[PDB]
Amino acid sequence: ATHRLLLLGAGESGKSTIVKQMRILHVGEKATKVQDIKNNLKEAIETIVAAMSNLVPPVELANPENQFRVDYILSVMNVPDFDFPPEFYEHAKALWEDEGVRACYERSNEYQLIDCAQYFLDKIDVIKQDDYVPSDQDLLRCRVLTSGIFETKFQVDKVNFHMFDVGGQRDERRKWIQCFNDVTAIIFVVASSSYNMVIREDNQTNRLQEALNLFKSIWNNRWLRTISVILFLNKQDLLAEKVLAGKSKIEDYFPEFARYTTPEDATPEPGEDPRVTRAKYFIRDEFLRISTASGDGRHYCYPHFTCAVDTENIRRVFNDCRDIIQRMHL
Amino acid sequence: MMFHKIYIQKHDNVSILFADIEGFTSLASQCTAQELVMTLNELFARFDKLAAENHCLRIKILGDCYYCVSGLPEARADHAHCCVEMGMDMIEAISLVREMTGVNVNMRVGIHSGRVHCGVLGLRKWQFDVWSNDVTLANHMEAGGKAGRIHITKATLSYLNGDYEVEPGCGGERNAYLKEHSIETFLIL
Amino acid sequence: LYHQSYDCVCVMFASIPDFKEFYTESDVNKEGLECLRLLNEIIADFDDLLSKPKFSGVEKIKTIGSTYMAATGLSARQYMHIGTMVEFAYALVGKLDAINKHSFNDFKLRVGINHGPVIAGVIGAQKPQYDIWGNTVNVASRMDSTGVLDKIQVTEETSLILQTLGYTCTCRGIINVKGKGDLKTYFVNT
Ligand SMILES: Nc1nc2c(ncn2[C@@H]2O[C@H](COP(=O)(O)OP(=O)(O)OP(O)(O)=S)[C@@H](O)[C@H]2O)c(=O)[nH]1
Ligand SMILES: Nc1ncnc2c1ncn2[C@@H]1O[C@H](CO[P@@](=O)(S)OP(=O)(O)OP(=O)(O)O)[C@@H](O)[C@H]1O
Ligand SMILES: C=C[C@@]1(C)CC(=O)[C@]2(O)[C@@]3(C)[C@@H](O)CCC(C)(C)[C@@H]3[C@H](O)[C@H](OC(C)=O)[C@@]2(C)O1
Ligand SMILES: [Cl-]
Ligand SMILES: [Mg+2]
Ligand SMILES: [Mg+2]
Ligand SMILES: [Mn+2]
Repeated sequence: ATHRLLLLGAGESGKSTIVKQMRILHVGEKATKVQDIKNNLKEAIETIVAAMSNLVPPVELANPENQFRVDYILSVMNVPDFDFPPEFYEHAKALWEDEGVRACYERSNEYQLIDCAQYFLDKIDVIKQDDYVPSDQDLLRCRVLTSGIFETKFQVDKVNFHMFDVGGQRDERRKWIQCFNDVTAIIFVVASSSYNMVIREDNQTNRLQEALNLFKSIWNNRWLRTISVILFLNKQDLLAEKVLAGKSKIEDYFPEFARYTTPEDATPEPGEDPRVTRAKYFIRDEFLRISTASGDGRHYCYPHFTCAVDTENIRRVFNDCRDIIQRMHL
Repeated sequence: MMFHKIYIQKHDNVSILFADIEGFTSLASQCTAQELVMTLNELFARFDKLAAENHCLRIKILGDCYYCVSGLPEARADHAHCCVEMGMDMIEAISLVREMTGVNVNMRVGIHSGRVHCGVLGLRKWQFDVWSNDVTLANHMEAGGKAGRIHITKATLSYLNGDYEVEPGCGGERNAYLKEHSIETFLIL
Repeated sequence: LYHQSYDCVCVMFASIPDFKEFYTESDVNKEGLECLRLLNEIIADFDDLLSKPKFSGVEKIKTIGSTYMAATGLSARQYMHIGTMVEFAYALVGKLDAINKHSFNDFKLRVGINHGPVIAGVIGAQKPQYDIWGNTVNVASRMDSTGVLDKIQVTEETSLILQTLGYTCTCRGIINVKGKGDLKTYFVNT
């Protein structure tokens, strides 16, 4: 008995992180990955600093001393083989503690910044050591682009699974078709906390709006009329952090929210704030509203609140998925 | 099902031969559409006859492009030799037609060996065909071939067991595809 | 079997240039089989178009690789059959667009239409395959191999016929065709 699972969703929604979690839970190369973690660290710092002068209004440094470090960073930005001298980590760490640089980080939804930013910048001292050994949470946070189709095999209770990872960016979608045939189920991953951001491909179309469109385009596809989709509302942690902060309002992007109220059948996690519950469920209903409109009886949709970089959550959620595949004899 | 049933199957270890006429577009400009077809019928009839003898399965005719394969549908270890022997008979047949007719018919022959997918596509008007990079290459061997000579790749030579004497084809310098893909060509004597 | 000559047949070579690029051979797509599955879909939707009553006179001759070849006038003031061949081209594009919306692609069609006298029948000895021969077919193909994406390239004589029927054309200029030489071509306006 083998299950062919396919992972879909827009770019940077956390698909590759899910497959990684399968490796950790159900299935050496670390030294090869260190080079990648360092790139993310560099990429993150040079992006924040470069956007400070291009915002409206522009953000000003809290220390004129730092202007010199800023110049350094920009000077070594587009360098091919960067050897990462010990000065680089010092300069990086200094800027990261500057208020001007930090306030610019607050308004990061206005430009393009990787998700593992704050995580890597908070542990520069740890990464600078030449005897650095990447933890498992480090390997999960590390961001790298996917170009092509990758097959991952594994077993759970003597049961076989074949996971397929694909690139979510527009140009990498033309390859998806090569998996549509003979697929047990689809896993549509969405970035729940990306309601205030725009896609990299054009710097205009709303991230979540792109997620909704792509999902509707997948749900009503001509070659997937009998293929059930397991919906992963990923990035729940960042969503809460945003909702509670109160700076970026949801009803300022999606006006329909002002009319939405929490359902009676809602299951809030213990201690969870009403506001968080209401937001996380609002996004769920937006995706269900689309799936509910058609395909009656043929195939089904199963929502899930997810946080990919959380092995604990993933272990639980994938166990709920193994159930769906068996109950419905997929 | 959401995908139309596909009528295709894979086959490893097979040989593909291509044959095309020189200046065919130019030739069709001189003689009548009626006469031209006769010279083509005279030529392709003999071709089809020799194919059955040499255990080669004819695929289809794309105007002046004739192509057949050996090793289908039933496997055979004699496959490479069959296609070589095929061209041997073809090249000779072309001479006869050119002699008994007067028309200037000359053809290039191309051969390569490997795996291919075969079957039919669509709903209306089925016609057995083949597809694969190995087929694309065989087609390019014909383009980079030489008039009245058999052009073959290194992969085909390995299935010949050293029976026919060959020589450097320099196919790399005649066709960009052969060069860009690092191919070693050879010619028959 | 038996062959036959004609006077006014309209040949068309509709190609999909970008497919060769899209075709790959890997361990995931099953040695390029998955790609060939999509092509199968495309040819299918093009084939079922022949059932539409407006295309009663269209005769699919075959498919070369990923190039769809068909003709009109084989069932025969009277030039409308040429215009119909154009109408069939617009239809194929409507069908290829639908495939794009569902496969997440951007495939575009290149057409080449010409008309004139041809020969029709079977040849060889193996199979009973109907096909057509003549200079008209040779030139039609060139009108496609030297064409532009999203355009319908037609020869001069065809251009006049299409204009009498109510169509509009645009000179592409003089291009040296292989074996033919300097031919003046045109593009159809939509
Ligand atoms: N905080 C947080 N970060 C997450 C979560 N899921 C994914 N990420 C992070 O988001 C980033 C993008 O994830 P990734 O898996 O690379 O996207 P992707 O969908 O595979 O991207 P692509 O290859 O289509 S371009 C990574 O840095 C990853 O760690 C989550 O639940 N919480
Ligand atoms: N029924 C038919 N089906 C398909 N193609 C046909 C055809 N009838 C004619 N053709 C086309 O007729 C043309 C002949 O091939 P070259 O263009 S190879 O002509 P060349 O002058 O011999 O060139 P050389 O190979 O360099 O010497 C192709 O376009 C065929 O598709
Ligand atoms: C469909 C894919 C692919 C790659 C498969 C293949 O081998 C071909 O079908 C051959 C080589 C092959 O089928 C032999 C006939 C012919 C007519 C020579 C084909 C075309 O050149 C195809 O490309 C075109 C341009 O239609 C090509 C190359 O397309
Ligand atoms: Cl997303
Ligand atoms: Mg990825
Ligand atoms: Mg030819
Ligand atoms: Mn030729």
